[PDB]
Amino acid sequence: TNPTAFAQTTRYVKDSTEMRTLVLNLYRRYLRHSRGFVNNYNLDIPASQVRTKIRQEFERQRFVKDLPLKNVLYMKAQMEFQELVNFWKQQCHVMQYFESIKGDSFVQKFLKGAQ
Amino acid sequence: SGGPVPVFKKYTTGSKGIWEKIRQLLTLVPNRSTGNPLVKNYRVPPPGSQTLKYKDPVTIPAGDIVKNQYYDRDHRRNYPRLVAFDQTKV
Amino acid sequence: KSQPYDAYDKVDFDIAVGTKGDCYDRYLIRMTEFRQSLRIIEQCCNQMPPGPVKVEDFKVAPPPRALMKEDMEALIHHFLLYTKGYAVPAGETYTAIEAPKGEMAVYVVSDGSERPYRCKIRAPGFAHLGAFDHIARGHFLPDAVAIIGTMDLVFGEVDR
Amino acid sequence: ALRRYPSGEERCIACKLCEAVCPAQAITIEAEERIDGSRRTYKYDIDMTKCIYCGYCQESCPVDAIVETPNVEYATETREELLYNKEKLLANGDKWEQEIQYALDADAPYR
Amino acid sequence: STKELTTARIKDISKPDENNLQQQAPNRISPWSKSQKPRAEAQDNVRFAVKDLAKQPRPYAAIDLIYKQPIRYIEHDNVAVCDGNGGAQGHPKVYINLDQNKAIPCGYCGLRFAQAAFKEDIES
Amino acid sequence: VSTFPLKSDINITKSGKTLLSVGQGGRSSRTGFTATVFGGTGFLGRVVVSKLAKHGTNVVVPFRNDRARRQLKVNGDLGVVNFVEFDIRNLKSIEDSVKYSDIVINLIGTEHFSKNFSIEDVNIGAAERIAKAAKEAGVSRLIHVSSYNANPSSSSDFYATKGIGEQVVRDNFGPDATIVRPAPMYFRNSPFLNELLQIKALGGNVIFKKEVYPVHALQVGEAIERIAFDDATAGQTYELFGKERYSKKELREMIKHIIHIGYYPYSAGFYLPAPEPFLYAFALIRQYISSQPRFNVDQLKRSHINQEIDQSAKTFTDLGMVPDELSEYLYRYVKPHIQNRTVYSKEDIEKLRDYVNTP
Amino acid sequence: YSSDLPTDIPVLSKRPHTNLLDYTFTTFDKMKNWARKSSFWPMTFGLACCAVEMMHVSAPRYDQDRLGIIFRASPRQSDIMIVAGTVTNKMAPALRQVYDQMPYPRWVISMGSCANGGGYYHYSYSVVRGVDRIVPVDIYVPGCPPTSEALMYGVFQLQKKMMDGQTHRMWYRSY
Amino acid sequence: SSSIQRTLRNLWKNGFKKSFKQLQGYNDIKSGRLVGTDSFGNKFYEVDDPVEIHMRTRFVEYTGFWRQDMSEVEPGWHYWLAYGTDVPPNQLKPEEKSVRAYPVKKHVPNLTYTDGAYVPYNTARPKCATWDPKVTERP
Amino acid sequence: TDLAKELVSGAPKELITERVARIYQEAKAATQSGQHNTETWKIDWDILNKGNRWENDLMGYQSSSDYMQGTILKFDTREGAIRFAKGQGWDYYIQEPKVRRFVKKDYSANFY
Ligand SMILES: NC(=O)C1=CN([C@@H]2O[C@H](COP(=O)(O)OP(=O)(O)OC[C@H]3O[C@@H](n4cnc5c(N)ncnc54)[C@H](OP(=O)(O)O)[C@@H]3O)[C@@H](O)[C@H]2O)C=CC1
Ligand SMILES: CCCCCCCCCCCC(=O)OC[C@H](COP(=O)(O)OCC[N+](C)(C)C)OC(=O)CCCCCCCCCCC
Ligand code: SF4
Ligand code: SF4
Ligand code: SF4
Ligand SMILES: [Zn+2]
Repeated sequence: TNPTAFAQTTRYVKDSTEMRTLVLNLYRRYLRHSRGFVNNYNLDIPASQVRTKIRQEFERQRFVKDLPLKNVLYMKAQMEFQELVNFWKQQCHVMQYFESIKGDSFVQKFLKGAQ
Repeated sequence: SGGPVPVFKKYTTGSKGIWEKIRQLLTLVPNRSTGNPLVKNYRVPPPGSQTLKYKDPVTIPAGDIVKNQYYDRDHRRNYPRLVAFDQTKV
Repeated sequence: KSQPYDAYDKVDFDIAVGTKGDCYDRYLIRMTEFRQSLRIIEQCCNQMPPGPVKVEDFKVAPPPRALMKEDMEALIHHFLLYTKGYAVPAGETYTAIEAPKGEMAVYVVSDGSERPYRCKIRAPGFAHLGAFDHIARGHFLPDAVAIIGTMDLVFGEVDR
Repeated sequence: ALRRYPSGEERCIACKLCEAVCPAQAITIEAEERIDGSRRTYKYDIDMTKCIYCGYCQESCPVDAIVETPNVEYATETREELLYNKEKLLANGDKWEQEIQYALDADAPYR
Repeated sequence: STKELTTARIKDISKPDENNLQQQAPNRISPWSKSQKPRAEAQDNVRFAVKDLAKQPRPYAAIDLIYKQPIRYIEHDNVAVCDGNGGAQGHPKVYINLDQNKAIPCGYCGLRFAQAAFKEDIES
Repeated sequence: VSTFPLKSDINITKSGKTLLSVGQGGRSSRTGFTATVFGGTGFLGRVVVSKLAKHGTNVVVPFRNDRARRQLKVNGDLGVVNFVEFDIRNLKSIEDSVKYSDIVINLIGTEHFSKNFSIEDVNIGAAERIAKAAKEAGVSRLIHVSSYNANPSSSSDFYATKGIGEQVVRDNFGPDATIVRPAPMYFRNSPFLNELLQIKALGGNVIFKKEVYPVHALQVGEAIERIAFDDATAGQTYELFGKERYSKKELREMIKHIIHIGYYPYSAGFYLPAPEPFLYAFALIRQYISSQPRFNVDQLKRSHINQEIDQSAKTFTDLGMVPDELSEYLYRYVKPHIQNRTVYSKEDIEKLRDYVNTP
Repeated sequence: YSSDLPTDIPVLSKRPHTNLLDYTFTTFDKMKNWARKSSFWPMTFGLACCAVEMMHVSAPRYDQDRLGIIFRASPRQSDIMIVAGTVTNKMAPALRQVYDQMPYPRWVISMGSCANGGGYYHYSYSVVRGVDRIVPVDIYVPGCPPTSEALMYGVFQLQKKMMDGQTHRMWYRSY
Repeated sequence: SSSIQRTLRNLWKNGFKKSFKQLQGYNDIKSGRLVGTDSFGNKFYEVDDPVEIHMRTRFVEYTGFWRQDMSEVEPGWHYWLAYGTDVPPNQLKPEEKSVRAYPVKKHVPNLTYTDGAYVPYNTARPKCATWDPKVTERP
Repeated sequence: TDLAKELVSGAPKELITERVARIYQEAKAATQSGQHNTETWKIDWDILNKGNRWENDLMGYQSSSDYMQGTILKFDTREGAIRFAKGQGWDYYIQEPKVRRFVKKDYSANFY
């Protein structure tokens, strides 16, 4: 048995610095395929926004301190890339990923039932 | 044993008369049944028109009125206890 | 044979073993398993005994309707069996049978309650489909169709 | 189908057993004391698109109020027509009472 | 009217009509439970706009039917035994006590049992 | 869309009906209303029915084309979208389309006439009879839809009947009837973006000189939602259109580059110039030979009329919605008709506009 | 303008035949619908245990082919989509894509409790509670699984509906 | 059961018009002893032909000509037709007939695709009753 | 434990921001005298101020948008429940069970 395309071994890193090199490397790999993501997924937006929204999700996890949290967020980091490259997700999923979208006043939420 | 069986010993519809002799002259294996069940034998008293009056079966030790205390045959509560042998007990 | 269960130890039947590990061998073994089934089926028709078909234990088996409508304790057990259920002593198990597809097994974890705590189902097709890559390596598209059929992939079991 | 006694009274005493066995949770029962004091149900639905046609409700009924008629030819154009409420199920019990007796007489002793 | 058609009563007031589609049941006008939705309000809905109300299911109300039965009267015994008149195809066997000077209905069937000595007062 | 189509969960109508909504606004929720979208099987009806049923508002959809209405039901939960067979030459059916409703919408209209209906019978007779019956059926709110140049004095038959249609509604239903006058609505499978993409456009120079303002069909659908659910819009007239001015001749050419279609456009018949007296003649013949709605005589007169904005009416800023420009939505509605895929943003489309007009 | 709009014209399914050109378009409807009813070619969209009963309809005992029913493996050659089995979330976008690729006229049948309303898996995290949330469904076959005769009753019911269509008389009268 | 002799004998026994109807809906020419007619009007036959295959010894003759609906078979006979019982519902013992205390009308077939299709509704009243407002005036 | 384990669970953010869980031990029921359901600690989520239950118009069902309405967790030690709640970063609040006060009961007390 052989692994599929763009696959990677799952190793639990033990050094903080080692992970960031993998994290930074992976970021361009997302950026490199951005035009192909638009072409393969027939996205209605230019590739510029595709590169735009990739960067934001990396920063969302920037400030994690404990190491065991760092690996799992990197293990799942690779998996989402691998599925995206190999055209495994359908066009419906990718559109809805980038098609996502100030809070109401207290009276307004109160008026319509709030939460 | 599972030896070959003459066709007229199987519960399927089979030809009679001149056509039986034709059937035996032309078939490769003359003892092969057509597979159409006998109308006069297969399911003839349907499941809803039987004659057997069913009675609930009860073995004596577990269905008796006497010598039938439940704690004797209460196996669900006599289950083997779970014991783990650590290194210390070994 | 390894763990005989449910009267499979009483009847006499043979098994067929291949030698080439190819689709033609598995075709022959299945056609033998047809005739060994027809050999067991006859014996069960001749050796069928009389008696209860279920445990004579109304705390795990519903009482007969006639006894339910006439005996007070039957009505209590009929009531608690169909609403509360029956409790299973705590522990766990791994029970395997010779399913027609292969070895099918369940890993049920009990907690002393009336609902299983865990139930993992080991479907033969799921373990077969993993080996598809290791087998199909070096074959043509018309040959893949044979390998799927020789595996017996009903995908309800694979995608349990 | 929901059945009746020969006298005409509904067989179900709103005991809610069938609702608790039902593996798919296809049954919805709402009950109270009737106008004359009887323990009767005023709401009884089966989500026929959620039932798995498994026969547990039939086995658990203490008074044989809920059964499964041998009918299979009732495919509907809209899915709303497959939400049988108490009016619908009692109309089936009247329609198929003779055929239910055919099956009950035959398979009474085996249960 | 809509006064009887929307409130439950032990007994009706006017004679029921089988053709009147607004009745709760073809043999009873008013509903027989406090929480039962009236049939007039139930069919005053958008989903019935283009339907044929005469062909919707209208089973006969079981409350009116069961009170058309005669009262069983027991002779020289104050306890009645009822089983649904089907044995293994009826309800569980329940014993009814008839000491009180009234007809005690069966819990399952709804048949009313009394004593013979009490019939004259009961039939008043 | 969003998550809740209302501003409050209790809404009292003109008729004293108190409608209480339940749920969070998803599929299983309800709003308590009950609309009736006429011509819901039409182009605009499908978007309007979808938005109402998406939030649990019961919608009665009168139909005549049995198959065309089937796809309407996917938008609503069980029992939400209801179907009533009807014909505008039948009154009983219309009196059942509006029997239980709390909102009546009238999208029925035509720019072509047929052997069984004329433009006079449809844009005027139907809308009148709907409003007369919707009033006698105790409906609190009526919303009507007309053309973008409703003017009873127009020599064109479409705007002659559309303009009179506005009057006969308020003269039948009363001074509460809202009115919507959308601009040419562009969307997937829209009648407007179709003839711009059609290859063999006979008489192209005659037809495509007409100037209009683009408008999103979804915004028209969402605008109709805000109007029905707001009682402050009763008796108000809305003129819905876009900001930037576009001409079909500009669009038919800007589209041409996106489609990427030397010798071929001339040989394939993309350009089919025609003397006008012939077009009046051929379109005359197809009125009684073709069995399908072809580009007829009355539509020809409209090509001589640019869009007019009745500045005394209201716009999207009254509804607090920003109108959507065709720049950002032209591309995604021509992908069906469309190395690296060539994607046009707002900047790409506007630059493409410059190239068409540059000699 | 002037519009003399009657009120008493019956709706199309009720309109009696009056002139000759009604029968001419009715005959073109019957001949067209009779062919579509008789060449009832479904699409092999079996997903789970409901598909086993679907194959048994084609078995010798019931023999769907004797009625002109031939299962086709492509949307191009199929006009009936039979949803036989559970529609999961992961399968849902594919089901819509396969549905869109069927040329008109097309009908969809929902077989069994999973397709109808989720069935046994109604409260699962990965099951669509009714395929009518994804595609329009023309008839619902109830059961788990529906018997082979129950599926044939659903097919027979749909054919009775297809023979009731008036696609061409609609143009002459409703249009 | 497929030979033209079996079709010839059944063709002659029935006569033209009975056999022409079977040549229109049944697709097969059969003849059998009449057992009974149900409330809708369908007639149920039984086949005595020694060559008829296992599941084809009973059949129906629907009332209509161009159309047949399986829901038109009365429930009593629906069980007999499926080889579920040996006693037809017209030969029932009086101690086996169902006792109905309500009038029984003509059989109603499946009403889907019509206006008679059943409409579900909630049979329970709302669970909260809002205040019936009254105004009282201060002294 | 100390880690923000919720960042790997994939749970929606609203369980951290918008919902409140409760750690409690089920109380003894008045109707029955059994004392076994009150020996395991459980976690349940508070209901929603609107949209917890509403009547379905068509069939009178009980519709809900709360995806935690039928989720009850079981534990065997109080600490394990609190530790697990801490691990997920849940905004919980603990309900201390009442303890019945001992009172000796004597047969002879009916006269003395
Ligand atoms: N870009 C656009 O589409 C523009 C359209 N408008 C106007 O909006 C209104 C809605 O049209 P739209 O949805 O966009 O596209 P359509 O022209 O396809 O909508 C027409 C609707 O009216 C119905 N209709 C026509 N004649 C009859 C009739 N005798 N009986 C019953 N129904 C009839 C049609 O029913 P059926 O489908 O079954 O035939 C259809 O639903 C029209 O009046 C149009 O002039 C104004 C500005 C822009
Ligand atoms: C170039 C092409 C060549 C021709 C192609 C052939 C097409 C096949 C024909 C389709 C038949 C069909 O469909 O017949 C069945 C259909 C559908 O009947 P239904 O749906 O039950 O409604 C019809 C019955 N009613 C309305 C009463 C309920 O009509 C019929 O019952 C027709 C009944 C009258 C037939 C008169 C025929 C006159 C003689 C014709 C020959 C001399
Ligand atoms: S047969 Fe249907 S309704 Fe009855 S218990 Fe089984 S799933 Fe529930
Ligand atoms: S089990 Fe029988 S008696 Fe009990 S609620 Fe169900 S139908 Fe009624
Ligand atoms: S409805 Fe029943 S038989 Fe059909 S796919 Fe679902 S579980 Fe299987
Ligand atoms: Zn009784």
